[PDB]
Order: sequence, then structure tokens, then C-alpha cells
Amino acid sequence: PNYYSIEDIFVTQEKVECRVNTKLQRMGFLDSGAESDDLEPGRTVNLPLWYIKELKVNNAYFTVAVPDIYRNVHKAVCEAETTHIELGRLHPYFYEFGRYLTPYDRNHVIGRIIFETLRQRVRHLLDISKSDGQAAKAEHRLDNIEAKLHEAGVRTNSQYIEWLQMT
Amino acid sequence: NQQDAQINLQAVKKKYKEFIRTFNEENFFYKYRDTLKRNYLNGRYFLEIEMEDLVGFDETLADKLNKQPTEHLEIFEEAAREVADEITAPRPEHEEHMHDIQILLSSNANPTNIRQLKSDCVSKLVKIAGIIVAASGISAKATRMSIQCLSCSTVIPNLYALPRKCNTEQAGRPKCPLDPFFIMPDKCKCVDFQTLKLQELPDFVPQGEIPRHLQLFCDRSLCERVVPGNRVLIQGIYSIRKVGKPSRRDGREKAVVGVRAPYMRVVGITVDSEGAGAISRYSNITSDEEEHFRRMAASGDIYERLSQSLAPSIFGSRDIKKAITCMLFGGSRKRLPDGLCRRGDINVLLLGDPGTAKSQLLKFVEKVPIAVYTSGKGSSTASVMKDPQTRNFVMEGAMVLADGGVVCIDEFDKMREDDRVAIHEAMEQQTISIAKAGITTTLNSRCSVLAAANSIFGRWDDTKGEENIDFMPTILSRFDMIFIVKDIHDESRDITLAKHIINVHLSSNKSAPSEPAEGEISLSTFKKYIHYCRTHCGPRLSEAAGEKLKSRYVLMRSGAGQQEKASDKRLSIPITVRQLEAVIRISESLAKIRLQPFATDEHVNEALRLFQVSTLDAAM
Amino acid sequence: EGEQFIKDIQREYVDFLDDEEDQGIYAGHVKDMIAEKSKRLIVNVNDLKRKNPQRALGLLSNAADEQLAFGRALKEYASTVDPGYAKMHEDLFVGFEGCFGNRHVTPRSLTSIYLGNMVCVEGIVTKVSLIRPKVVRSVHYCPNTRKVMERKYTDLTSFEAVPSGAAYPTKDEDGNLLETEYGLSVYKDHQTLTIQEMPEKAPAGQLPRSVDIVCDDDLVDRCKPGDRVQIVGSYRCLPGKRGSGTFRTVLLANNISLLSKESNLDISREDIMLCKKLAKNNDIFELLSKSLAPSIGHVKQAILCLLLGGVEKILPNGTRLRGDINVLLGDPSAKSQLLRYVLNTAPRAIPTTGRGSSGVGLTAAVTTDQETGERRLEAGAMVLADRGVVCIDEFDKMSDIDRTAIHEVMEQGRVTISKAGIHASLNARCSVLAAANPVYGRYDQYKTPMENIGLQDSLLSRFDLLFVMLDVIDSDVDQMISDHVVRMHRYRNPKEADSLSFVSSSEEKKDTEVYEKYDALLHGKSRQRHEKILSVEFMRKYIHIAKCMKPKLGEQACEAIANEYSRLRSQEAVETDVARTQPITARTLETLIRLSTAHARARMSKSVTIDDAHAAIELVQFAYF
Amino acid sequence: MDPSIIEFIGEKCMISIIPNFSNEPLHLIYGPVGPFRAGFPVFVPLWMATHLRKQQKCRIVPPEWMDMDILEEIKEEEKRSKFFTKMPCEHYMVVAQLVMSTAPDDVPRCEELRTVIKDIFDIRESKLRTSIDAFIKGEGTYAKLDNLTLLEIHSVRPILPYSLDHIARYQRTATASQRDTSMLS
Amino acid sequence: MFGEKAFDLLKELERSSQTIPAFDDDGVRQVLEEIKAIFEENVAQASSYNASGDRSLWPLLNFRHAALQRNKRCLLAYLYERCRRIKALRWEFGPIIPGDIKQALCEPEVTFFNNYSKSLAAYMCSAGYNQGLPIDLTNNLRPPKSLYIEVRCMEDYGKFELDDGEVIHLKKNSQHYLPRAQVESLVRQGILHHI
Amino acid sequence: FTQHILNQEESREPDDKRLSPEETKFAQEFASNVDEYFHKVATQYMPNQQRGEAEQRIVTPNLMSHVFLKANVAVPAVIVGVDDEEVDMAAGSQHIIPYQLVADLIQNNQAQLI
Ligand SMILES: Nc1ncnc2c1ncn2[C@@H]1O[C@H](COP(=O)(O)OP(=O)(O)OP(=O)(O)O)[C@@H](O)[C@H]1O
Ligand SMILES: Nc1ncnc2c1ncn2[C@@H]1O[C@H](COP(=O)(O)OP(=O)(O)OP(=O)(O)O)[C@@H](O)[C@H]1O
Ligand SMILES: Nc1ncnc2c1ncn2[C@@H]1O[C@H](COP(=O)(O)OP(=O)(O)O)[C@@H](O)[C@H]1O
Repeated sequence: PNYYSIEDIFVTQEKVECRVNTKLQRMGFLDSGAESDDLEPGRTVNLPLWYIKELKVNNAYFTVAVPDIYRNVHKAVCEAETTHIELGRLHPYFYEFGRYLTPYDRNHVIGRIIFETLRQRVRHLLDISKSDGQAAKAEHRLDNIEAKLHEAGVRTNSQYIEWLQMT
Repeated sequence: NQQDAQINLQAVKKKYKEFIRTFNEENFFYKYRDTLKRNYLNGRYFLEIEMEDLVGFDETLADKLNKQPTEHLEIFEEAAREVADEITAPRPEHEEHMHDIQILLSSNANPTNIRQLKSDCVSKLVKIAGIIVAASGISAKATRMSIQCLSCSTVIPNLYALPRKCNTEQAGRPKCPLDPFFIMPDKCKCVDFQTLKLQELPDFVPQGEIPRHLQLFCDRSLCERVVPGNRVLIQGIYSIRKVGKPSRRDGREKAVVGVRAPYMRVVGITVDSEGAGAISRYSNITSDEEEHFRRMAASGDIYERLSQSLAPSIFGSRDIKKAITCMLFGGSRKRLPDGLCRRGDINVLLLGDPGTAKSQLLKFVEKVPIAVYTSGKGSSTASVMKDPQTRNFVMEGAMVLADGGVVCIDEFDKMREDDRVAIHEAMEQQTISIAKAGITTTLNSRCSVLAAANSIFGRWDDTKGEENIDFMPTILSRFDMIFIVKDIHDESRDITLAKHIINVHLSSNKSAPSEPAEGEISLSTFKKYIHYCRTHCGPRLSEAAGEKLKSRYVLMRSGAGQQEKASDKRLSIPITVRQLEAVIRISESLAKIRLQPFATDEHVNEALRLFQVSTLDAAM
Repeated sequence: EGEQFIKDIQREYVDFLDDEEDQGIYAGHVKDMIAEKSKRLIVNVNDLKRKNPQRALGLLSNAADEQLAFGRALKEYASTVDPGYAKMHEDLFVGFEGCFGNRHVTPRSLTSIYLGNMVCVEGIVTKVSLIRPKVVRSVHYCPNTRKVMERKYTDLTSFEAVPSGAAYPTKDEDGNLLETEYGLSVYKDHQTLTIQEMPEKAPAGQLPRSVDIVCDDDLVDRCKPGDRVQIVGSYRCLPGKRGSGTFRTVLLANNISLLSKESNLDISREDIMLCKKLAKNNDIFELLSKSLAPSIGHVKQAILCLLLGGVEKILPNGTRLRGDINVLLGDPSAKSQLLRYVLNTAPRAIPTTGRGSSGVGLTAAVTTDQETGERRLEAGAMVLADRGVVCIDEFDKMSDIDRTAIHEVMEQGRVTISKAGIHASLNARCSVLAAANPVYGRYDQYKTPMENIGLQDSLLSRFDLLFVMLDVIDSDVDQMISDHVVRMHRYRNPKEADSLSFVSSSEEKKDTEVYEKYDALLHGKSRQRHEKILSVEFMRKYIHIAKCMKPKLGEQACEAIANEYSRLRSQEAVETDVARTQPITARTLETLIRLSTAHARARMSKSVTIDDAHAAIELVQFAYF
Repeated sequence: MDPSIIEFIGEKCMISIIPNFSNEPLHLIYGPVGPFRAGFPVFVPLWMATHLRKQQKCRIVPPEWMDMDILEEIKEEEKRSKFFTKMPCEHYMVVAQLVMSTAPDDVPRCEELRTVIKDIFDIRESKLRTSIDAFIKGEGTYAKLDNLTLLEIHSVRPILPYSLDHIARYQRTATASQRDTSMLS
Repeated sequence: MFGEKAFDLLKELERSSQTIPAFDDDGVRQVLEEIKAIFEENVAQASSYNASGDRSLWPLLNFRHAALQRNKRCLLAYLYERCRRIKALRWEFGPIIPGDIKQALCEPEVTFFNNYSKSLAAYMCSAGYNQGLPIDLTNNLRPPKSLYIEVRCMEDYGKFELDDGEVIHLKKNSQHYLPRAQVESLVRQGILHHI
Repeated sequence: FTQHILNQEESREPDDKRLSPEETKFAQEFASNVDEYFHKVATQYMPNQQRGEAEQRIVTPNLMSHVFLKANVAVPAVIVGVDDEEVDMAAGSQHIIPYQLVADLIQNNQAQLI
């Protein structure tokens, strides 16, 4: 049951820094037992996505909640640096997070940033048009959605070569 | 432009220009257009070429190319940019601006020797093979620029005279003579310049002499190309920088007639393939290679095959050798957010009766990516010199040349202690410190070391008790696996050693029937294999390994203390944190070999039995 | 006034000053209506791109006079706005600053490109150097005619052009008077220095390279050599290059980031409030004990007070004394790794070698044709650690030449030193550590307490305590230490009923799976703490005020110090410790004073208690007890 | 998208050639085939001259766009063809390869010819990179084919679109969905 | 590992590319000990007054849900790609030459192997002819050429050539009385890139 | 697409137009196989609600895989069945679009694919 993928469940997992407005109870997978069916209004928490995927963006059991990469400052200067914002692997996938997370902001900015980032791939792979040589070239500034088309375009050229004569 | 021969135009006119458009085989690969364009795409701005294509094309250029290459190899550049800028046009709209490029040359003709690089061999293309020592930093150079006085990009043939007239003459009759040149480096250019270096070979007239060497030059893309201590194949050119014979005799009492200086510039360095001559930093290796690698890693009969790689003429010492190579791979530099960068590399001891092939073995461990060997009386205080140009205090600082490599030495015993202490220390923290003159540059580098030695009194000390070292137990501390060498008698052993080496020592014997053994082959492969396997995997333990290893070290210290008590006096080696802190690196070396990240305690029972040699050695 | 796009560009910057952005914020109350008068304004390019990208990246490709025009248009703007500051008739260059990320190369990688660009550097403060003034223009005068002409001069390091070469005028018209008026003839400030890669990205198969820097007036010498730095400036290359002989580089047009302070922190009087809220908690000293060394038993309760420098005590035109603390003790295997808890944890932390000549504290000042006439100068390796502490390894392996050269300013707590060229003196009132070894390893207790070390017994009074460090285990504690050491080995590596995987979520993630390598909190929260109350930053954020507060003496100190020193000199030289009762003297008082002075700063109690008495004696007896 | 799948498309095209037989051990196929007489041209597909010339059965001649002057003027028109140019048979990049394998046993000037086809191929391709260099705001209702040929376009096909869906989903959702003041996904 | 093992589960096929020795039924036993390890808890609170209907469970429903999601659909892949590879090599041959082993059948793959073979068989019957000519599609691409001779090969194993021969020894030098219908199965599953 | 392909077919069960019957036998045979394979997984506790061919289990719903269209009609903008702005239609041209919006012209065969 998903927008399916071999990456079918890199989907509902990204952990957060979620705060608290009100009380909580019985944290379960945290250090919790028969110890706290009560906690404070105001505590930062790391949390998965699955149970909170369906927990009431309007309601406040939990609160305004972002990760810090996902905080707007670098993301803002990267809609001004939507030209060479460099990635690596500290945030390997950076492309469809908002493709869930956008409405939980309460500030209405996320998607514009992201779309601009990938309009840059509408400009980027101008340079990517060939497989020139041996094994590997540039294989760590990559989300694993660009990995797919990257390999794919490589293959396209790879077999275009065998076309190029009897080869 | 005197269109008779040697003309500026004929070459560029069509010949070089069309050589590549014309360079053809079906399969429609066989040009240099594809390589050029696909190089351009990724900012390369070069391409690779042969020198025996002209025979594929013609019979004239080459015997003209050797003569005045300095010009031909820039006509090449111009033809290159004009033949490539047409393709820079997808339509006329995406050459935002052109760009400059560098050509390469290569061949397989033959390497020469420095002893012959002579006045005939000058301004002339060549091939050699030497070795590298060190070379400069990365300064600067450019090609042209403008001047406000004339406002023209000053165009030059040579890579200075600046004549008289003003060119701000439109001042009336009040002109500005006597060279008023204001260089406008808003309008200048910039290429690279690095001054590579070259030592001669180890077999080609160093015999009753010493080896000379040579200094070099580069322009654009051969910086960041060569790290020193490497074996090169080269195409360069032998030319000068200054000029003059007549009685303008140089200096104060210099130059009887005309002596000007040597050097070479590179037109197309390449590298060596002494098996894997040049496999140290870059990767021209291909998917077949890596399949080979991992499928041998997939092979579960690789380590015992590798126990037989250094001894194809040597007998015995197999329990001794189950970790003589595990030293090479290194474990893990498992650093942490606090200081505790727990020790990465690995160190070994060995000492015992001579006649047991320590020297040749360490020569081979040098042979098999990066390493050095001296031994005693003297690689590396570290070196604070004072620059004879300008008299500044630079730091050559030579364990720096093991910044990932390893070291081997004997002759720790046979050199005094004024020089042991900086190296006593480096190999616990890997940070070469400095505090001497006006600098506090705590340098660092990841080297290991191998330690051979010689005990005075031999096996006498080894029969009875405590005369093991002559110097100290604080370097009995730093090493994990420590090995006696005896030559205890047995006639079977005697005869077998007898014929074993004679069958070696007869007629340069084993060419054909040597490699027919199983898989014990190609130290070249090991250069490549090592420089791979260390460069990827960063393993660390599995849970089930930790408790048994912990309890084992517990019982180790308890047995050492009991031998202390079973003799009523200290009978032990110090049960250190270093011993576990190193056996961890033995596990790490094993997992580095098979490439499985998470290592189990059966993987390391082998480690247990190998350092057990050290335990039962210092058991008495 | 070159090609006339320059003036278009001027007004394109004037077009910055329209509305809320700059007509509201950036123009007016910005340097001069606030009156600190830093002619170097604060620009960030991003707003300029948000107006004129032709002026954003037309700048970061060419900066011939776009800067000149920027400063011109700005001064004309404020000339409209505010003639009061119209008396600074100069360029008034600007920032063009930012923590942007266009291109931020190393000193290694200013590589044959970037010429004619405005870009970044990072690296080390090094060779913080000497100052001079510079020539602008000369207000001459003729009493003969009562005529004050003027003449400005340039050179490439300031802008492009060069003066139409000549010296200052004399009889320039025909023979009338040329009285050079100074004071009206003006001068900036000048400076010159270099940077190295904070190097640890360097490949030590290779050489960490160097750069070339120039600065100017309101930028003059803004940190010390021995610190970490990031900077952003423009680039130029003047010299001859075979038209005559090759080429060189230089950098300028910049503002700074020093990236290691606390005043860098956006500091209200609230951080003090957090400290003082938690300050009352009494047994926090033990938390700070387990704080800095969380990766190792063992001490640091005491080492803190070294880490706090000390306390100043001067008398009415009488003397002064040095306030700071110094100790050290041990066979190999946590001694040699308890020194890099400072090099990379706390500031002003400069380790030394154990092998050092002519600049452990010397300079030797050797000089060869400096740009100016400096006949003799260099600096040293101590003022780097002024007002703090120092590390060394291999001390017993140090020369016994300069050991006494330590004793000089160590015991004096003064500099009256020179290399025979000029008498020099200052106040560097420093502490230090080093490392140690018994000459034969496993010996300090069986044979003797002393003489397993083998050196002057003079220093032991210069330092504070004879102390102990050993390594053995009996039959029972071995598995206890085993479980301790195995906590060391596991509370560091990550990730530690029939089927328990395949949980609702997995390791499959987008962007928070493994940062570097994760760690545990299980049962170190049975230790009821937090990673922020027990941390680096809130720790260091409680550095400054304990260094600003000054806990004066009580009154009950005196009878107690009396009774305890009495018994100390009575019977500390008995019961198996006599040869470790050699250095007793009338010096335990001042160290006890530094002790309670420090400990009364760890909660900032400007006061004294008997509990502090126990705290400052019990370690001393625990040395052996 | 392949090297041969398009020859199921491209190689079925026809020229007219000369055989050295008349009607064979069989006369003729019930089909569009012409009557077989040696010494005279006959119209055939080009999946057979392949089979025939190497079967040592025939000669062959090309079309007329396989020349010099057409392939010297098409290029210079194509230079400022801001969109596209003259299209001689529209898949001549596959015919020419299956031509120039064997037939250059006797074809004329089979080298400068190749030079030009490469010279036109590369440029038209490269143009077909820079079309991308204006595509803003999700213009998936505006494109170019007008004198395109197919052997160039399949070299792109799988790359962009299997991305372009979720790429411009942020804006293709715009004319297909609704939200409050901000842009929707 | 918390729902990741399928990276390990299809690592059964790590060497089995086209240099395949054989195959097995990995990665089911302890992992489907889960499915019954957990339903207990997932339905522990079932229609209970243990909370009398409030917000508290609302993850736990989802805990179950995602656990199952991962489980079932991992499994979907675990058979699906197996169908895929076997189908590929079965496009290189009919069920004349069956699987390398027929021992890596995770039991319900009885249903699956047979189902796929015979769904395709049905579709075959429709295809080829209306009655159905299982029509040669991917092997024996001789144009009209010889009928009865043997040839040279490249060292096959599996030994599955039953067709019409006493023993043709389907390997290199499978060289015996080989008719045409004898040699009717294998073209590129590893033999005759070279006669 | 054994998931909701059945659903359009139970919308009409078209004639030889949409799908063909042997495909239907094939497909329901397969979906039975998947369920009776899941048999030997968790079928003491097969899904307690979402038991047979399920509600969120979908494979091929997506109809916006943006494909290339071939012109063949009036070289002016013969404006015809598609949701988008197919303004500027032609005869030998293309202005590329999604696919959902035209499952019309190719059932008319007014236009073609490439
Ligand atoms: N067991 C052996 N098998 C084969 N060759 C041997 C063996 N032992 C020694 N040799 C040969 O004898 C020579 C030994 O010289 P080497 O320099 O090793 O002395 P050594 O063992 O290092 O003694 P020392 O350590 O005192 O120098 C080598 O050339 C080696 O090839
Ligand atoms: N309790 C501990 N705390 C910190 N480190 C420890 C501890 N126990 C063991 N170690 C580690 O064990 C190793 C022992 O080496 P150590 O640094 O003590 O040598 P050393 O103190 O420099 O020797 P020497 O004092 O003779 O120079 C170190 O790497 C250290 O990190
Ligand atoms: N009679 C004394 N008068 C003053 N101070 C003394 C006396 N005896 C000991 N002290 C202490 O000794 C210190 C100075 O001693 P100092 O001369 O350094 O001893 P040493 O000669 O061992 O170096 C003073 O700080 C003071 O605390």
C-alpha cells in the first residue's frame, strides 16, 4: 500500500525534533513503561513519521515541528543558492520530503523551495550526457531518486554506443 | 606568412584540423572528438593522444614534430579549440565564451637515462623513467594582459622588452617617454605552475658514484597530478632559460664562456606499471578489476593462499606469517567527538637469532603501496631549515611520507636514544608536534612501523629469564604481536632447508614452475587490492565478539598475575589497555580483508591464537 | 570615470534606496546616524541579486570600479541625507559581506582562476604583523600667493591606476612657495599578514600551502596568531611576469569571521540567569568531574582550577603575586591522552613538544630584508597561552637547559626577558602541564617514592602536591574493570520474543538515518542528566562569569588552615610516606587560597565555606590517603 | 528505445537497386515486388540488399540525399534553423549506417559523406540539449517536433519524463488541485 | 533489521547472475515467526474496556499496520523477482529444462511456479493459433537448415535434455545422436555462443 | 495491474475493444495464486478485514506519464478533445503533454504516439 518502490518504506521513517504543547502519556518505544502517563507541555522529541502521518495537522497533541536541515534558513538561502547548494550524504534524500511534510509547517514555504531546487535539474544535467570511461564518477551528492535516472541516462548512452556502428 | 614550408598556416589550415574529423573506424568510436567533448562536459579541458598515429596518417609531420615541437604543439591547441568550438555551438547560442585547452602525448617507444640527456638531446622530445623526491607548491603564471598605457592585451610567443614610446602621447607635445607601463591585471590571465622534480634510477650509473636528478615545470593540469616518491614514465623536452656565448662573462668569476642552466618541461607525463607501478592515489581501474577483487573476496580460500605470497622461496614461519600481512591493511580510525581517536594503524615486533631472513623479509614488505626503509644511525627532531632564498624558516619536517603507508625497521637496538623519543611518541597519537622556532604546527600522519631487533646474548636470554631487551619496557608496551626467532636444530628441517633453497638458488631457477602454484600471485595485485580495501570499509565489532574477547583479556591478565604469584614475583608482561586496543585492530584487519563489515569472534579466534604467540613468548 | 555603464551601475545601487528594505533599514541609522562611522558598510549580495543580478554576479566576476561606484553613490546618498558626516572625503568602501557559499576554496585552491573575483578563504591566523601608515593626498600651500593646491596619489594595491610618477612638488609653478601642510594631508591605516590552512584536511603526502593578504584602515589586526578564521575578499596579481620574471598574488576587499569566541554568542543577561538558576545545585562539581573526561576512573576536580587561570592579588605599590595553579604526576597506558582533552576542548590551548629550541618561549628574531626596516624581530610560544594553561608530552625527556628557562617566568610570574637586542618585559602569568615517566617504567612505590623519577627536588615546591598513579589488579576487581572497559567499548558503537525486526519502521529513511554514528542513553539516564546540562556548550557558556567574579575570603579560614597545616607538618613525614614528605614548606597556603578561590567560582559564591575547606584539603590527603 | 527496434521501423524503407538475376528459382512474390530482370533497376526494401549484396548477388545504388551539395546546404540552413531543418527521409541515420557497412565496397565518397552526417547529427543533438535550457514553469504543453527526426529523440526518452512527473507535480498539481494562498503540491 | 532484511533476502541471488551454481529457500523462517509473534499484542486490546475508547491506541493500530505492510509487500517482492528471473530463463526455454534445482521452492511457490507456467500456457493456447500453437519465440533460430546433427557447446550443467535422445550429455561435447527436436531448448542460458 | 483493472471491466466488461477474455482468466487465476500463496505465510491470521483482493493494494493507476504525441491533422490548432491548452495544434508538429487528458484522440486515432 504505497506510491510503491523498492524504496517502499524510506517513506514513513525520517526522525524529527518534535516539540510538545500539552501533556503526553506512556511513550512506549522511548524509555517508557508503567512510568509516565503524563509529561510536560514543552519538550523536544525525536519521532518517526508513521503514527504521526495521520495525527491532525490542525490539532496540537504535538506542535510546530521541523528538523533543522528542514528549518528555513539554509533552505531560504538555497532558493537564493538554488545554484550550488551542495548535498553529499548528511541529507542524502532531499527531494520529496515535503511530498509529505509540507502542511505541518504552519509557515507556507516548503514546496516552493523544493520545486526550485529541482528546476535546477531541469538546468543541471546539461553536462550529464555520456559515459566516458571506467567505473564511477560523482556518486555521492545523490538522493536515490536522481540515482535512478542517472544510471538510466548512462545506460541510454551505453547502448546508443553499440548502435553507433555494428558495435 | 611565407607559404613555402614551415608555414604558420598549412598545418592548422586543414591538416591538424581535419585529422580528427577524419580519424575513423567503424564501431563509430575511433575519434578524439567524443573524448574531447565528453571531457569538456566535465570541466577537464584536455585529451589523450598517441605519437604513432602519424604513421597511421602520413610520413612527414613526426620527423618535423620532433624538430620544432614548441610550435606544433600550440598549433595543435589552436586547431583543437576551433575544431571544438563549432561543436560548442548546439546552435550559435551556447558558446557563452570559448576556453583554453591542453593536449597530451604518449608512446611506448623506450625509456632513456639521465646520463645521456645532453646538448644533442635538447629542445627535443624524449622518454625516460625515474623517481620522485619532492616538488614545489602552486605559484602562478599567465599568458597575456593589458596595460593602461596602451590598452592592448600584450601578446607573447614565449612561455619582456617593453619599448620606449609612450602611447599616452595624445597629451599635446607633452608626452610621457621612458617606459611608463602600468600593468593592468584586471586584464591579465592565470595558469598554473608547479615545478615537478626527478631523480634517476637505482641501477643506471649510481655504481661508483651518486645519482643526480632534475627539476621540472608545468602549466595547467599536471599540478594535482604527482605526489612524490613515485615511479614515472615521461615524455618531456630538454630546454634552457637563459642564453649567451661572447665575452659578457657572467657574474663575478663565473662562466668562462657560456654556461646556461638545464631543466625540462612536461609535454605528457604519464606513469608506471611496475605491476601496479603508479596505483597509489587515482583510479583508472575498471569494473572488471573490482569484480575480480570482490570475487576473490568472495573466495573463501584467499587468506591461506596469502600466507604463501611472501615466501615463494622461503620455508617455514607460517604461524609466524598468519598476520605478517594483516599489518598492511590497517583497521579503523574510529574517532569520536571528544579527543579519543583510538589508535588506527598497527605495529609489530620481532627479534631473534640471525640467519633467519629478517632483512630480505622487510625488503619484500617494502616491495609489496607506499613505504620506506632505513635502519638505525638515522626516515626521520623534525626539520626546521632556513630557506637560502630570502632566509625564511620553512619546515621540510619523513614519517610524513608514511601518511597512510607503513614503516619497517630493524636497528632499533643499534641506534642511540637521542633519537627515539619523538617516535616513541608519534606512534601513540599520530601528531608530529613542533614548538622549536616561531611555529606551533602540530603536524600529523598515520604511519605504522615494523620492528626487528637483535638481542645481545641470543637464545641464552631466551632460555632463562629477564634479559629480553637491552633498552626499555615502554616500547615493549606499544606493540601487539612480538616474535622470538630461534634456529633450533633438526636434521629433517636441516635437509629440507638444504634442498629448498638450492632448488631456488640454481640457474635463476623458478621461472616456469613457480607461479603454477595455487593463487599466490602478483604482488602488483596486492598493491591494488590493498589500496582498494583500506580505502572503503570502516568496520567495527559485533556484539558476540566483545564479551568473549573481554573475558579472554581478563583471563590473560589473571594468568600473568598468577605467574607473578606462581613464582612469588612479577612474572608477566603488563596487561595493558593497549593489548585489547590492538587486538581490536587485528579483528579490523581480518574484516578488512574479507570485506564483511561486522566481524564475529570465530573470525578472531585466529587473532587469539596469533597474539598467543606473544603471550607464550613472554610467559617464560 | 571609465565606460559609462559605471554611472548606470551607480544609480542601480541608488535604486537600492527605494523602500522598506534600504530606505527603511539599510540607509540612515546604519553607521553614521548611529555614529560609529565605519565607512565599511554591510552589504549582502543576495538583496542585490533580488534587485539587479547584473550587479550581483557582475560584481563577483568583475570589480574594477563597481566597488568604487558603490562607495561613491553611497556617499552622495548620505550627502543628501546627512551633511554632518560629509567631512570624510574619501572612498568609503563597503562590505559586500555574507555567510554565503558561492565558492569558498582553501588557501590551497586559489588555483589559476578566481582572478578578478570576490571569494572566500578559511585558515589560520598566522604572522600577525607590524603596522604603518599610507599616503593619500597632500594639502600644499604657498604663502607667496596664498594658494592651497592638492595632489592625490594611488598604487595598485588600492585601486587600478598608478600615479603619473613623481615625488612631492617643489617650485611646481615657476618658483613660488610650496609649504606642505600636514594634518590636512591625510593617512589611512595599513597592514599585511598571511594565513595557513587549519590544516587537518591536508594530505600529508603533500604540503599545506600558503596565501597572500593585504588589509586597510578599519580592519587592522583583529585576532591573534594561534586561532581559527574564515574570511571573504577579492583578489589581484600585480607583478611582472616575463613582460619581467614570473607572477604573484594578493587578497583584500573583505570582512572577517573569527569563529571561536563566546562574545560571538548572542548574549543577553539570560545565560547568566540559567547558570545562576542551576548554580545552587550543590553536587554539580561531581558532574563537571565526569564531564570533560567521559571517555575514560581517574583528578579533574583539581585540573579545573588550572583551567581557570587564577586570581589577581596586588598590594599598594608593594608587590604582586602570580595567581594560577600547576601540577603533574605515571607509567604508560590514560596519562598520554589526558592532554588532548584541552587542545581541542577549551580555548587558549596550545600544546608544546617535549623537544624544543629557540622558541619554546624564545624568538631569536632573525630577519632578511623585510618590506620595512625591521632589523630584528620575531615572536614566541608563550603569550599564545597567556591567561591560561599549556600541554606538553615528554617532559623528563626535555632538555635540562630550558627547564631553568621555564623556572624564570614560571616562578617569577613575570617577563623581564630579551635576546640581548632590547630589554623586554610584560605580564604573562601562565600555568602549564607536561607528561612524565619513571626512567624505568614500573617503579614508583616499592623502592622509593622519590628517585624512581630522578631529578631536582627543587620544583616539587614550585608545584603543589606529591601525588600517585599506578596500575595493578587483584583477584576480584578484574571483572569489575572488565565491565567498565566493556562499557567503554559499547557505549560508543551504535545499535545496542521470537521475531523483533520488521518493525513498523526500519532503517529505510530519507534524511535522518545515521548522522555519523549513533550513541546510547540507556542507564546514563539512570544517571539523571541531559546532553545539554552535561555538554560542551552550556559548560563553556559557564566560563566567563566565574572568570569575572572574585570570591573574597571569609574568616573561619584561619584557625582551620592553622590546625591542618600544623598536623600536616607534624605527622605527614611518618607512616610509610616519609620520603614522600620532602617538599613540605610554607607554600600550601597560597595553593589552598587558589583552591578555594577557584571552587568559590564554580558556583560563583563570592564567599567561603568550611565545605570548601573539606573540598580543598581532602584531595591533598587523598594524594596518599 | 534500442539500436534495432527502430530498424524494424527504419530498415523496412525502400530504395531501388539492380540485381544480376531475372526472376529467380521463384519468379516473384504475391506482393508489391517488381518483376526481376538483371541489368535494370528494381525497387526493394533495405533489409534484403543487406541479405543480397553479401550473398554476392547484386550491386546497389543509394538515394539522392546521399550526396554532397544537399549535405552541404542542409547544414548551413540548419545553422540558423532556430527550430529545425530539411529532413531527407527523416531516419537517414539508420539507413546510412546499414548502407555504409558493405556498399562502400563500391559506393562513392563514403568518408566526407560520413563526416557530414556526423557533423549534422552532433549539432542537432546538441541543439536538443539547449531546448531544455529555457524550459520554465512546467511548459508541458509546448514543444518541438516540426522537422525533428527520430533517431535523436530516443537518446533522451527514459531520462527526463520518469522524473518530470514528480518534478513538475508541484505545478501540474496547480492546474489540477486547490489550496490556500500558497502554491500546492 | 527493523524492516530491512530484503536487501539480504535477495542477496541469496548474489552470485546467481548467469554464473549461477544453484539456489535455495532463504529468509522466511525466523521472520515469519514474527507474524504470529505479534498479533497477540496487536489484538491484545481487542474490544477491551482497558481504555474504554480514547486517543491512546492510535499509533498502535498503525504499529500493527506498518509491521504488516512491510511484511506482506517484502514478501511480494521475494516471490515476484523470482518469478521474474525464472521467467526470463524460461523465455530462454520451456519447462523442458526446468529450474537449476527445483529445491529452492518455498512451498507455496508450488502454486506460484505452476500457476505462472500454466497461466502462460493458457495464454499460449490462445496465442499462435486459435486452437493454440505453442509457437517458437525465443530459441532455435536456425533459418531452414539441417535437422539431425550434434554440435559443440560451452559446458552446461543441469543435465535436463530429455528430448528424443538416449543420452546426449547436455554439456560441452553433448555430441551424440542429436536430432532437431532433441536440441530444441537452450540458446542463451549458457551454451552456444559458440558451435 | 491485476488490482483495479478488474474494476473498469466490471464497470462495463467491454467487448474486444478494451481487454480480452483470456487475459481475464489469466488475471483472476494469478490473483487467486497470490492469495493461495500468501496461504503459506500468515493465514491463521490472513487479513482480518482486507482479506481478498484488497482496497489500498494498487499497481497501475497513474495516467500522467508524460508521453510524446505525433501530429497528423489540421496544421492549424485544430482544437479537440484534451483538458489542457492544446492551442497551437498542427499536422507535423508536437506540443508535448500528459496522457490522461488524451485517451481520446488515439481511440479516435486522430493523433498518434512516437
Ligand atoms: N630459512 C631460509 N630460507 C631461505 N633463505 C634463507 C633462509 N634463511 C636465510 N636465508 C637467506 O640468508 C640470507 C639472510 O640474510 P639476512 O639479511 O636475513 O640476515 P638476518 O636473518 O636478517 O640476520 P640479522 O637479522 O642478524 O641481519 C638472506 O639472503 C636469505 O635469502
Ligand atoms: N581510563 C582510561 N581513560 C582514558 N584512556 C584510556 C583509559 N584506559 C585506557 N585508555 C587508553 O589506553 C591507551 C594507553 O596509552 P596511554 O596514552 O596511557 O600511554 P601514555 O600515557 O602516553 O604512556 P606514557 O605516560 O608512558 O607516555 C590510550 O590510548 C588510552 O586512550
Ligand atoms: N619568614 C617568612 N617571611 C615571609 N614569607 C615566608 C616566610 N617563610 C615562608 N614564607 C613563604 O615563602 C614564600 C617565599 O618563599 P621562597 O623564597 O619562594 O622560598 P624558596 O627559597 O624555597 O624559593 C612566600 O610567598 C611566603 O608565603
